[PDB]
Amino acid sequence: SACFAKGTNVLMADGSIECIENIEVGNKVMGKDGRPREVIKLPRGSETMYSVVQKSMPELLKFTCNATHELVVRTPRSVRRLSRTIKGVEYFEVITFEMGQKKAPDGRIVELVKEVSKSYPVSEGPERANELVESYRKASNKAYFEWTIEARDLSLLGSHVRKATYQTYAPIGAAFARECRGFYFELQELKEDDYYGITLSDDSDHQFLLANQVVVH
Repeated sequence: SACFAKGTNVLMADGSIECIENIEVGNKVMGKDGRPREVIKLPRGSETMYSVVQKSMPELLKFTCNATHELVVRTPRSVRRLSRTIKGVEYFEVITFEMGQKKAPDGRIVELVKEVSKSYPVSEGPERANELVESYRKASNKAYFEWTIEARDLSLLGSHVRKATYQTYAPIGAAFARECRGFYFELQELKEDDYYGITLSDDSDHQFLLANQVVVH
């Protein structure tokens, strides 16, 4: 399930690093919460690869994964207000980000975050548009979507959602717990190379840390 280029350094549960190709079944990687995760399988093969590079003093965070590797991403639950006039009628347009789906060029249905819009005439007063904003802000307990997307499918996102989408890394903070910090990034499609993967047990979530503290699965 998590698949990387040779040499990708992974953070092990004991705090040391290991190159991906040297991880064995039974080894324990560092989970995103600082607790161990057990490796149960070593999937390997060849696949088109993608380079992930942070887009900004500290060194930029990077990794290289295969095309079908799923990025662990977040996107804010953005709500925006716009004033537009169509055919002589002024509107309060409310644009929100929502989980939906899109068919990729190959026909696969991909679940992703997309923009949705509703318009309310200004003549009717601001209340109904304000109520939609309030209902949207309260429909979820978190202020972002926490989701995943194959590297090759990131290009399916619309411009606003794409720009707003980030990955995370998990440094150790004060009080000895892991914190979670976001970073914006860029992807570049490479050519095929060998990949080295690990599959984690179903005893806990499948999210772990690279040596650069980036959260992956």
